[PDB]
Amino acid sequence: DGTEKWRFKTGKAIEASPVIGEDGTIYVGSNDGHLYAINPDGTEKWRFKTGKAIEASPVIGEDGTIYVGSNDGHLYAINPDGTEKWRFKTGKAIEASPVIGEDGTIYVGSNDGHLYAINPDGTEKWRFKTGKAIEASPVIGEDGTIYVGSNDGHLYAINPDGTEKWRFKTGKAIEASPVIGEDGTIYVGSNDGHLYAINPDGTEKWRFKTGKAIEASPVIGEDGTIYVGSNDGHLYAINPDGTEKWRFKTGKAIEASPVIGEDGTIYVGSNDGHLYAINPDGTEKWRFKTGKAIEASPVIGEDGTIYVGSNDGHLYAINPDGTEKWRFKTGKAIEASPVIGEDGTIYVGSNDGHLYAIN
Repeated sequence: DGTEKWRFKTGKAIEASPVIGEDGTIYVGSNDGHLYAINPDGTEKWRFKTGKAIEASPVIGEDGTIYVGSNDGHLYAINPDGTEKWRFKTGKAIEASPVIGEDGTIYVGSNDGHLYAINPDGTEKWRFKTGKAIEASPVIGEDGTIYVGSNDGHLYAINPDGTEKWRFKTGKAIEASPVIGEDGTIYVGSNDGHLYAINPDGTEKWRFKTGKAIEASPVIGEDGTIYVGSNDGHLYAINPDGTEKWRFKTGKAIEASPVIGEDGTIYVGSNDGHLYAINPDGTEKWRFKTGKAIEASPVIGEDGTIYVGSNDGHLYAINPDGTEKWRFKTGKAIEASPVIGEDGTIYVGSNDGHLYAIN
């Protein structure tokens, strides 16, 4: 209903979305360097200290282990009771969340340029060198291939044994994770402005040009359309053959991935401050104005409500017809997408340092 259930103070901005465990514990990292475990009633279950800001969401393993990277260069494995299971050193900040494979191997990139594969027990299975920082999470395909983009401009396909399957060159840094279609095509945007479709064997299927960097991952619709925002301000809908189905203009860069509602409507925030709802045919269904850039993807609740945070400090709940359900004020920009619990509580961190639980 938009009323505050509780808030929880950390010392510094919360940059990434919280994550909810099976028992309802809410886990969130802070720029104060700690991983917090918060009980559903808003009291601290425990905290865990790292040396520098935690930039990305924690990830929970099937056994309840919570993994989190830090700007201090380590990947931490934390037991459900908040004690350290192990910590794994890389040379530089770990910017993105790790991902866990079917055999338990934990993969994560570092600003030291390497993709690390870490065994469940914390020993190194292998590392794979790229030239420059790895800014986004790796993605595991159906045969266990690990795909990761690098600031060296290449998308790498790594075999489970750590050997290179292939690498695909783009001209500029790849900032977001790739996305694999049902037929195995790998889609990835680049700061060179193009969306690339890469065949399973590493050859280019096609490329689609936008004017400016593509900051966020593409999203594939049920009929195979590939949607991607660009810093040129447009949302593009690309057919599986690489031709443009349509483009939709916003005034400013689109920094986050779009999301598709149950009826096919495509929702995207823009740095022009609006949340746009776009019909499958490319026409505007409506737009909703916030005061400042919307930096993260909208989230759709079970009843169709669209939630979005803004740099104006508010969390907005928007009805499917584009009218405001409510808004909720925090003191500073909300950088990451909110997360909805099973009872409908909406959780979101703010640059004011607090994690908010909103009814």
